[PDB]
Amino acid sequence: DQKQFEKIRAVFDRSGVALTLVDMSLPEQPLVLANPPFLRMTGYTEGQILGFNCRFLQRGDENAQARADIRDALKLGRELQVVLRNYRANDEPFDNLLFLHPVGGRPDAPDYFLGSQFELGRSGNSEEAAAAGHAGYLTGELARIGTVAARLEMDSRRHLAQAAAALVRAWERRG
Amino acid sequence: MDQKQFEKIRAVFDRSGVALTLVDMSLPEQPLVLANPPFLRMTGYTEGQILGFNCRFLQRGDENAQARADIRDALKLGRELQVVLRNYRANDEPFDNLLFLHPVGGRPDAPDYFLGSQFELGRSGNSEEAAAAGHAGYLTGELARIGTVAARLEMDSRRHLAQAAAALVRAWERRG
Ligand SMILES: Cc1cc2nc3c(=O)[nH]c(=O)nc-3n(C[C@H](O)[C@H](O)[C@H](O)COP(=O)(O)O)c2cc1C
Ligand SMILES: Cc1cc2nc3c(=O)[nH]c(=O)nc-3n(C[C@H](O)[C@H](O)[C@H](O)COP(=O)(O)O)c2cc1C
Repeated sequence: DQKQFEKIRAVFDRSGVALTLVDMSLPEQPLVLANPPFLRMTGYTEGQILGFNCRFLQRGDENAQARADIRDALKLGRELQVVLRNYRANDEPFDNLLFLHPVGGRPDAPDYFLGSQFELGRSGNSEEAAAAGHAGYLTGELARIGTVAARLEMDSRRHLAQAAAALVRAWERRG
Repeated sequence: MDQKQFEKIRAVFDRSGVALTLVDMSLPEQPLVLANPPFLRMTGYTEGQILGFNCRFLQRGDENAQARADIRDALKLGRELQVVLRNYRANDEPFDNLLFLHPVGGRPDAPDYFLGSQFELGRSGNSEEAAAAGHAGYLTGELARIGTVAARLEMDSRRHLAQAAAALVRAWERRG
């Protein structure tokens, strides 16, 4: 459609978490939407990145296993949450808890894919809390875009919160 | 304060996944004006029974004195609170209730309504801290559509709330 994509651009602007949309009917898998808390999180500008692949937040090859899961989830049209080593436009390193969620299309061939980025080590004291809170918030945005139904939202919010914290517990566990 | 917002407060309440209530602050009795199905399902009531009543009906009297004082303070000041209350369902079954209060409408120290969101504790067979924080983050996004919070402070209030909620279950866990 086209009414839907416009509602998506709306949610993206007024959103309090980082949000990226990429087109899946294009082989490079390009960004068609990056939102202000994302641009401000990475340092880039909506024009110097829109049309490319969010791979650019990576240097070299630091995320072999995580990139494998990503490529499989994109192929399958499945949600994924995964920690990546990223780098801002000023090449300062940060860990990115990435949330992936298929948008539009058919269940095995979505039109777009949504990514939500949760920077680690920003918070006051609890990284589990901050990540779950991110997850909980993101669940609400996803419901707005109309990817999730208005019933499956009380479990989905807690699943995502559990998964996000379970991942944070792993991230810290690497001593 | 104004309207157009009240049609979308209803819109939010009806489809939301968290327990949500709204209390009219222009009356000193402070009655429920909206209770959504997750709140109804959690407490064992139907909607037509509780509209018009003050939410203290979920209590057993003389129990949450410290909490109730903080709640009265929040309501008077017109600012937010998060507390834990001993509550009971319509069949007298006890549950613990992490309650999020948030001012809506009006002027700074005289809101038109207060919103409540109830998180039942101990029903998460995994991580209570993460479950409570997931709720807070989801509530924060919910409060952003009703117009109270929006833009930059919609991001900071979410991360604040997620932090506060976890700290509360951490305390809750401490005292047994
Ligand atoms: C919607 C979406 C958002 C993404 N966000 C990020 C990101 O923030 N950081 C990152 O390193 N990779 C991100 N990726 C992953 C890359 O775009 C890429 O698909 C991934 O690295 C696997 O690709 P590869 O074939 O280059 O190994 C995102 C992917 C999608 C589809
Ligand atoms: C919006 C809103 C929601 C509330 N939800 C609850 C609740 O779920 N459980 C509860 O015990 N009290 C709840 N309360 C608080 C009671 O209505 C009352 O304010 C509290 O018991 C403290 O006041 P009191 O000492 O006069 O009873 C809520 C209050 C407001 C404004």
